[PDB]
Amino acid sequence: RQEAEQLKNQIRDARKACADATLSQITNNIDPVGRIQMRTRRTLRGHLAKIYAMHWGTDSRLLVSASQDGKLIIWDSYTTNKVHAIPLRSSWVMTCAYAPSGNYVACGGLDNICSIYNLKVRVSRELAGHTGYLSCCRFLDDNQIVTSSGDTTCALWDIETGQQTTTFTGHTGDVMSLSLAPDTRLFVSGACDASAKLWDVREGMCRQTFTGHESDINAICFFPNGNAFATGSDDATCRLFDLRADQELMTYSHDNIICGITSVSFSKSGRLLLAGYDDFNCNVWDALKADRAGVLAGHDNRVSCLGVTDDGMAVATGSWDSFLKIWN
Amino acid sequence: SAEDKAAVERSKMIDRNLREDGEKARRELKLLLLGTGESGKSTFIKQMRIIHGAGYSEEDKRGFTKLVYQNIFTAMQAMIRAMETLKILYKYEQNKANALLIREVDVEKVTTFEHQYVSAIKTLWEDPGIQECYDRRREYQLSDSAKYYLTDVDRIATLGYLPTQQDVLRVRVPTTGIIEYPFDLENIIFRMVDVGGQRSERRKWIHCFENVTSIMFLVALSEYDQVLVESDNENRMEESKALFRTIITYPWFQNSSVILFLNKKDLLEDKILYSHLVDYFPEFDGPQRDAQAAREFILKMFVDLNSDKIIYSHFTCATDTENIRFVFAAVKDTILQLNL
Amino acid sequence: AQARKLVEQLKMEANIDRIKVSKAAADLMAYCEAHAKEDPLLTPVPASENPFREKKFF
Ligand SMILES: Nc1nc2c(ncn2[C@@H]2O[C@H](COP(=O)(O)OP(=O)(O)O)[C@@H](O)[C@H]2O)c(=O)[nH]1
Repeated sequence: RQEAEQLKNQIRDARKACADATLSQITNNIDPVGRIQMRTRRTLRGHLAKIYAMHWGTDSRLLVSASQDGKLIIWDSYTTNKVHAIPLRSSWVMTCAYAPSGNYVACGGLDNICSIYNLKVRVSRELAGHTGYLSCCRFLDDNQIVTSSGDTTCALWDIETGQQTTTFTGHTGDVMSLSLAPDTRLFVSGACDASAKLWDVREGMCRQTFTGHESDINAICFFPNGNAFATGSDDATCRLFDLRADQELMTYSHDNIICGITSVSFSKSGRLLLAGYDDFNCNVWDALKADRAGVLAGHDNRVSCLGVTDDGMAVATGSWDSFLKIWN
Repeated sequence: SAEDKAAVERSKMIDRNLREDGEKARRELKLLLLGTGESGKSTFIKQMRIIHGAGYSEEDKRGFTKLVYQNIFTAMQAMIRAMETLKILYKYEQNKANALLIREVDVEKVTTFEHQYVSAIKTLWEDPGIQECYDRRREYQLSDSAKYYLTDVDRIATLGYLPTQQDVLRVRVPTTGIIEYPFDLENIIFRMVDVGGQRSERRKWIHCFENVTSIMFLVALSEYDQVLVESDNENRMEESKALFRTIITYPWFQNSSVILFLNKKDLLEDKILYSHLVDYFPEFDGPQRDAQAAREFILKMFVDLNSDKIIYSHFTCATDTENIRFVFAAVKDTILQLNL
Repeated sequence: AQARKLVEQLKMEANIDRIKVSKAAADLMAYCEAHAKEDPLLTPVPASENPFREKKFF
């Protein structure tokens, strides 16, 4: 493995040759965003145990949430009407997803299965093949879904045949999260090997690997233009990585916040990076300048999940306290 | 608007269903089984299905058939590996080839038990070298049901073989996801949970189990004479005990009732006649060849931990349905008294 | 075997075209600036344009 040193070094030196200035340098002159003060506009009541995941529909109105109460609930956020409640075979749920079409949702967890439900409500496919927990899943369309697993792999599935079309191998620790590129050609994963990986969906190869300072990555999200992404980790730090410059640009952290991060998302413009914390709050960061701009303090237990609507109008938080809140 | 009104009604119907499910959920008690591999967790679950559930029909039994074949292959593969590890010679020259055949079986793809494989298994099992290796099983990892299945290989290989209830109780059911087995008893739903198959990072899912009703920790009494060479010759019981201590000191299990099952009491009775406890735990001051003194000592050692928490302890033989009937009747009463 | 596999993987990761951080940063800043007006979380919209404040829903 002499050749594998020569290449590891080559990568380091190449990245350093690109590091001609820092993001903060570049953004030093722009105005701060000022104090971001969002208010709770909705409280979604009905889960009877910890919420582990949520995902907005593409209409910026319906959303699905998943709880250890053994239910998926689909809510109309505008009215708070419940539209569906789906009883799960396995209550040990870690993820859910809303298909872009609105026609299906998915979920799974310690059952190691990604279950698909047809909303137009019975289980329509159980995608079996992972050998560890299902941590995250996202539909590309009604026919394909990508998953991440505790087994250290991600996979692309053909929903009709129930087979893994592509298996994405390379992580050496449990994969906790994934995020699809806006155009679906690439996705990123974050794992307990403290790395984030960029994958080509159709070729099935890892294109680029990013390190997060030896802390587990629990959450990951693309920047809106698809040329960067952010991670949230156990070490209380969010990080921004650029794909074309192939390296970290910024960290977001305060010495007096020491708890884990569960969830990250950008606002529609990318200017704000929102993250959910074990200390029961969401912190809102200035993605360009790294200053903390604001806090969402509305939960009595961990914020386990969050999502920003496609129209940018709201953020949802989900919590171990059994509630979701909608903010803006 | 009519459509708006109908969506409101649909929401309220869902609220009704969620209320009803919530009422039912409050009649559920989660019993989390913990303990090292081979301690008896999966056997205990199967006994709950026999005692308080649907039991095992003939059709159910047929679903375990290939798993019994797989247990035979796994057991013989472990002995073949130990012949190498321990440098024990085979008596019979054909057994080089028989061992190679068995060594290369892909266990997960086994669906049949064809004659050449059965013959290889039997010829290996009767080899005096394999019998030496079996006699030295203290020194490696071999299923406590290996001898059972290998003794009964002819029955298992017979055309039309249908697993017995004992065969089902002893067989390894492979899974790397969560095991949940719920059963109804006196208007309560007991949800038995077993995470022993999972091979992922426990740190990322242990909080799924905050404030479970009860922890049921299993320790194999028969491991008292086994050590972990890689862990500075840590006694296997000491490792089980350290795991137990981590569990009973975990902040989110402080409200959980803790049940300790010191299992494999039958195997302790067998082993104590020839393997002396004082050789492994020199503080032991009881007589040799005395199972009662041994198990009492192991219990006291196990709960000697440094909380005013009560540990509800029982000796068990998890393969004995009558025994588990008796012990679980007392356990159920403990759990219900504490939770009602 | 797995070593050869890692060397190929590292070969693949190394042989990519990289841009200056200065350019990558400029590009991110420009995107934010171009879309600031459309971001309701950054620049709050009128109550009458906010579905979560409109009386017609809740
Ligand atoms: N003789 C005997 N065998 C037992 C006893 N408890 C479990 N076994 C068997 O020992 C093996 C390991 O036990 P198992 O229940 O699979 O342990 P697990 O790994 O914790 O699920 C199986 O073949 C069990 O049937 C017991 O008390 N006595």
